[PDB]
Amino acid sequence: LLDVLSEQQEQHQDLFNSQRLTFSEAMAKLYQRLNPQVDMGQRLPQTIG
Amino acid sequence: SSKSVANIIRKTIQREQNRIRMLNQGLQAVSFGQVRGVRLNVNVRESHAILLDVLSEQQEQHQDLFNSQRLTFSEAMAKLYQRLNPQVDMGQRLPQTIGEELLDYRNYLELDVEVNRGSDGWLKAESGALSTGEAIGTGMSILVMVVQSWEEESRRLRGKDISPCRLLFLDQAARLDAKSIATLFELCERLQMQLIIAAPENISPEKGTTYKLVRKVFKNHEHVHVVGLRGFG
Amino acid sequence: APENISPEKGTTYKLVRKVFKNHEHVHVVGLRGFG
Amino acid sequence: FMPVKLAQALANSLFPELDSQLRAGRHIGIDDLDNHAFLMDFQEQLEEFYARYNVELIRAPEGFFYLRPRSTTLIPRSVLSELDMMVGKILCYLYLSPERLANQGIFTSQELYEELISLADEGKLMKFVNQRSSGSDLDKQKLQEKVRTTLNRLRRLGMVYFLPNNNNKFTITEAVFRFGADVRSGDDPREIQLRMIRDGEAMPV
Amino acid sequence: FMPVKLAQALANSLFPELDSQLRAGRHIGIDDLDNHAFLMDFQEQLEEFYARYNVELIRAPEGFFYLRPRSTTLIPRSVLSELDMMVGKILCYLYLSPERLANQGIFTSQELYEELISLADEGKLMKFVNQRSSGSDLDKQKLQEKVRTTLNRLRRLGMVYFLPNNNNKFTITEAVFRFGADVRSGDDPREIQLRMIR
Amino acid sequence: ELVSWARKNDFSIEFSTLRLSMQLSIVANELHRAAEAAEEGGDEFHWHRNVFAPLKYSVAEIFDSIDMSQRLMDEQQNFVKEDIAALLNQDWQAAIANCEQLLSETSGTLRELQDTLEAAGDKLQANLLRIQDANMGSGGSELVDKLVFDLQSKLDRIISWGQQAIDLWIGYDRHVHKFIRTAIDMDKNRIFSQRLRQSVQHYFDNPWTLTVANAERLLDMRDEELALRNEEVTGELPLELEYEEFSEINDQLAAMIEKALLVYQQEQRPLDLGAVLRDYLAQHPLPRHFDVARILVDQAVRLGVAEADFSGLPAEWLAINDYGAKVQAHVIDTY
Amino acid sequence: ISLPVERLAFLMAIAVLNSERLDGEMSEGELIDAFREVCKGFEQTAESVAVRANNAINDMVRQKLLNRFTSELADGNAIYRLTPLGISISDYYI
Amino acid sequence: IERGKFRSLTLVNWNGFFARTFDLDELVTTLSGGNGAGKSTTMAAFVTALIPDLTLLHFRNTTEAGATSGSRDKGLHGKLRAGVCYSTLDVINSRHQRVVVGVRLQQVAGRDRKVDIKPFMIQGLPTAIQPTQLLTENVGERQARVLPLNELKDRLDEMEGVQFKQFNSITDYHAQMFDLGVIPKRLRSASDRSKFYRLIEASLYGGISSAITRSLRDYLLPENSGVRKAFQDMEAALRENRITLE
Repeated sequence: LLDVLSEQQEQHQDLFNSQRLTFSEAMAKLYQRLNPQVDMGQRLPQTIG
Repeated sequence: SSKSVANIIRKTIQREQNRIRMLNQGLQAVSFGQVRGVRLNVNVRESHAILLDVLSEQQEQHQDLFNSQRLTFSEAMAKLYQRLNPQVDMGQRLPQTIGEELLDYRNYLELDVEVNRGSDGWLKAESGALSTGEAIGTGMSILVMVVQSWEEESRRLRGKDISPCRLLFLDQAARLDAKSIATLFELCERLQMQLIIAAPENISPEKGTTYKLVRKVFKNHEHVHVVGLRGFG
Repeated sequence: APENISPEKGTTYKLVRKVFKNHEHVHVVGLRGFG
Repeated sequence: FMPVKLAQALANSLFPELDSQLRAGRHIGIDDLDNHAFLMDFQEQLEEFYARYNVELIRAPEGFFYLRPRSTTLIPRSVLSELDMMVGKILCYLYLSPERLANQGIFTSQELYEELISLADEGKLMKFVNQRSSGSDLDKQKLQEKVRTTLNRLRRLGMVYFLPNNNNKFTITEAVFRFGADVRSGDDPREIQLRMIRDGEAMPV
Repeated sequence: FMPVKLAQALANSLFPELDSQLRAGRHIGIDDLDNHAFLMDFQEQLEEFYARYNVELIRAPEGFFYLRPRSTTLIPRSVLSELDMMVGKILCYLYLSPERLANQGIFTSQELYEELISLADEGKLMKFVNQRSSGSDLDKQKLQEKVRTTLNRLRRLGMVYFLPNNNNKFTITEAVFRFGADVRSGDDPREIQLRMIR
Repeated sequence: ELVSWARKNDFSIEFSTLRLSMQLSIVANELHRAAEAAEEGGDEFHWHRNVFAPLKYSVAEIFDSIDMSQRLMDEQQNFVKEDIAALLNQDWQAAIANCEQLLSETSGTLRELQDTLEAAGDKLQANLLRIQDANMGSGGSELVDKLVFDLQSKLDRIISWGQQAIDLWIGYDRHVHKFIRTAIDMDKNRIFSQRLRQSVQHYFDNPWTLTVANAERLLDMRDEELALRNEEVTGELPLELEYEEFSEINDQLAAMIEKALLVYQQEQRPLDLGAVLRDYLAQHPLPRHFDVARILVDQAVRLGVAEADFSGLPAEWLAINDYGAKVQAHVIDTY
Repeated sequence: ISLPVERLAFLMAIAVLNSERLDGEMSEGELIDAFREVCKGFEQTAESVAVRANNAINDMVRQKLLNRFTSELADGNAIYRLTPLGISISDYYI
Repeated sequence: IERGKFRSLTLVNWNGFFARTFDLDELVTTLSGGNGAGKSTTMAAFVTALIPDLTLLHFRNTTEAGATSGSRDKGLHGKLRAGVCYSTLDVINSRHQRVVVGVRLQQVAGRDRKVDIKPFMIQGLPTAIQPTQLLTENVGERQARVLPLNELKDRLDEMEGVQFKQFNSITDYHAQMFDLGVIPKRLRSASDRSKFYRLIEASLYGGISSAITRSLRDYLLPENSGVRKAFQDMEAALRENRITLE
């Protein structure tokens, strides 16, 4: 995620630029887009972000 | 189908309630501490009674939730349980699992023990209010009631010439008080019941046989030395 | 500890809860100099 | 590469049970359900698919299906025994016989042996379990145990299923009608047998 | 729907015979050039296709393909009998290094028979034929017949390739290592294989 | 026990649901009357004449009559099963419509019977619970409990069968159902049946056995059969079991100390831990002293408590032996 | 109608068990044990327990004394019940 | 009537126990010891002998439960040492017949922690013959060996009158035990075994502690498949509704 943040978030703006969700939610949705196999404890993406 | 599921669940619950209130009878006045009697209480849990009512009479009114492609049948059940009765609202344990639990009729019943504690009457035998030995005696009473039923049922098939062997267990007997331990012993022997009891300290020195176990490390392995004990000091 | 460990070394205090004149109480006998 | 329906059938969750157990000599009926409940949907597709392995999924006018390998069969061939055909015909009669419908399809090895010995000839039958038998009750018990073992082997080959809690009681597949291959039509049993061996369905042992 | 490449593989004209042999239990080594290449190309789909049968299409480190049945194998399993197991270990022990000094890859039923008799304990030989027998010629003939039967049974599984005549002389395929222990660098094949046979 | 009873005895040799409805009405009335009388709670004789004699026999007889109606429904469902079987034997194909109609009407009869049963069971169960509550109006009413006990299961049992039968019937129906599409549609003219019978009677003259691909199902490596962990283990066999009086290594002296402090309890004598510890420890060597002290304290403190503890004045670290051992203790005064 | 001593005894035994039965239903797994107990207390062994029990249960069913109901889940995969005739015989003495 | 009585328990080659024998009291037998004395191991060994159904056996202790008590293997494999081991109970029948039931346990090979269990029973054994002596052979000075099932069969068959039986199934094991008045209920079905094990394991823990209260429902209330079938019918109807909608 850190490497993508460094160099490839610009492919992920679609997730970023969506009024549906907030910035921390955007980070959570990105991270779960990464390492997709990794589930979380079914918690709010707000908290995950 | 939803109405039928609700009806069968309710019939099963009522039959089980009858059976448990039935089995309650036939209990002698055990003397575990201040507990002078034991009884079983079975009732329908309101949180699930409301859900049953919604299923039986108001299935269609939340079909939106059920036809939700995003929700599995157990997840749909869990989400409905969240919608009505929202005081149980819980989603950290996955909705699938809570719905699956909800697919067990037995969970729908509260199934508890009441104790005739002193002269206070029948009080719910909550572990935070009863002396731990009293609670252990209550659990033993439940177990012996069950095994009494087992033996009585098979009374016909078995010839009276044989009275079946009886043996139960009790770990951490140090929880109990002398009153509870004595009541357990008197109940067991009255029922010709054999017991195997364990405690860190020898809480039963004057009754039965006693062994003490000590574990020693020896050349990278372990051995247990067993020593007998005798009824005085 | 609940007395199932209580070694020789150090100031060993024996806390024993009792009701003294209806007052919840814990008597404390001290031991030291051992070891 | 494949027709839509054939790929559909091959994609069905039940398909692997069907294919594997048919390769293992099990046969299609009311029991053996996982291999039947959808093969009723794609009989032609599965038959043309199996022709590639030089084998045919054959349905008689009966609703049962069963596998037959060609002479050039890619999956190697084998056959059963006379007593197997015998128990099979008795089972087929049980399956058809409405009088035992109250049995609801559940039948016991003792019922099977009773019906078998009632319809058949005890001694001429017993000649094949052991050639030397001459009415010895030891050979009768041998025949009963052989009936049990043949019932087991038919269970392995999709004619019967033991109940989960009972090996003495069992339920019958419609693949049992395979045994009526010489009686599925009014033609002579021997000429039909010739047509089966021609279509490799049966051979004398 | 179905994966398109899986449809391509199953529609392949080589699919029928390969599938039939795999159902039989026959392994597919590097020697089967067409089958081996087809397997290498379409393993990604054939593994799923056979796992649908709860059977794993395993490529050994030796490269040969075979169907490992799970416990839940939808193709009911048959197994190599006890004499089949020990004759298979004897076959691997006839394929390992030392055979290069004795048979150069072409072996005869006499070689396997002699190795079985000399190496295997008499107790297990009697277990194979019968516990009460003792060295008698007829018991040896029965053991030899069982040896021939298990040899043909291994032939059906593509583990031994017969030389095309009624005489019982043959070569052994690399897949025979499923019988033997896994070879490690610096390990003596004789020592490990004898320890396993012992 | 009853086996010998019989052995030595030597003895040997209305489905109309309206009946069910009137029986249910009678049961409801009588049960309410008996529950009412039990709630009245008269004397022992009144208790009997209101809750055993009328209740026991009346409820037993009418439960048995209701079960008799259930058994009549059982015999009737059996009858329709044998009648369907026989009709299939005579009409074969032509019996399909008759069999289906018989299944439909039997299902309807069973459904109406189940509805008639459930129509009163719940309220009757409530009545029985009322009787159970009232039964505690007299200590000698234990026998009534047994009836109040028994009659519940019977009722439940009735209801149970009320459902169970349908659960069976609906299953049986499907079998019959499948039969029509698994026996007759393939043998529309029945010829297969007689031809199969004849072939069975004369099989060997058509010697044929079916051909399958059953040469091998799936040959595979055999398991590593029964290869288990083992070491031919040996171990030092236990000697004759030694005995010790409940950790007598500590508990002989626990008895000694509990006696020597029970004296202080018995005389309520003020206990100075410092002085008692000092007087005592002399009887034992230094390495044991700590083991001693705990044992003494665990005894001494249980006896009463120190009153000076509440004066706000801390106790001092009185020495009790050489080598530097000390004890902080107020004099125990209040037992 | 025909009730040998052993059969009539088995009948009272089944009746008593039913009177004790939780749900009144009698699985064949219990009928076999009841038959074993009654023959044991009568002490006769002509053949296996299974064959004799099978013959006896079939005899009472055909004699319109028992009603049989196939049920795969039931223990022994079958259930049995008293017919009204059997009821009227058992109660005549009990 | 004189109820049958358990006499003694013999644990052979168990974790910490090589050939130990505890003589059970007529009414009350007590075990004592500090941390990790292994009492739970003794209780587990007994119950394993009583119900050798490997599936039901899962021994989270009453306190300090879970794997750390040595139960990630279900408390069977690791609570045993490697190799042949025994768990046997002598019972004096109400008919006054001595019978030694028992089970031979063995650690299964590989990384797995499964246990191979074989039930068996002995009758006619002389009252003097202690199972510890019967199950062990004195090889080496004062450090006896433990002998496998085949050697036990040889040794017992060499003894007159004694009859040694092995059960191919736990069901016949329990049937014979019941026929000897060892069991109150005929556990004809695995469900009966499940409820039996529920009762013994709850008693082992004792009281209405969290586990006992949680599983009281299972202990008292039988499972009903009617609810399950009804739920599945609802599920199928819902699925087909969704299909039609789409």
